[PDB]
Amino acid sequence: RLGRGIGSGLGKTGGRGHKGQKSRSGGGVRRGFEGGQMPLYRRLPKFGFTS
RNA sequence: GGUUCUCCCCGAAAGCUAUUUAGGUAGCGCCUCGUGAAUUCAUCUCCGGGGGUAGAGCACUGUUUCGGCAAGGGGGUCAUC
Ligand SMILES: [Mg+2]
Ligand SMILES: [Mg+2]
Ligand SMILES: [Mg+2]
Ligand SMILES: [Mg+2]
Ligand SMILES: [Mg+2]
Ligand SMILES: [Mg+2]
Ligand SMILES: [Mg+2]
Ligand SMILES: [Mg+2]
Ligand SMILES: [Mg+2]
Ligand SMILES: [Mg+2]
Repeated sequence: RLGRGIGSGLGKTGGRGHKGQKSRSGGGVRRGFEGGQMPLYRRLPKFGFTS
């Protein structure tokens, strides 16, 4: 139970750190986001087919 | 901007790389928890290594002063077939 006082050890920030995307309500990047670069599953080429 | 009860144990970072990136983020570095593993790791002594820094030096690359020797160059006087 985060954000329930100093003694709990998870108060006033809820374990989210300080003013990042993870600290915003509904914040955070999608799966595979690499900071702006095209992710590895897009740097690498497709191969093969499904039989 | 704010995030509400208590105690105990451990305990950071403000670095690297990349980004329409530079008050964001991802991986790594650093933290915690769990599970494994070796006289694994750290320190010292001794031994075996590659350095080319500090310093020094002026053979080399350059730079710099004085003296000696001295072509050569410039100026003047004659001659300038
Ligand atoms: Mg805490
Ligand atoms: Mg944060
Ligand atoms: Mg805040
Ligand atoms: Mg402590
Ligand atoms: Mg780009
Ligand atoms: Mg930044
Ligand atoms: Mg900040
Ligand atoms: Mg920003
Ligand atoms: Mg040197
Ligand atoms: Mg030196």
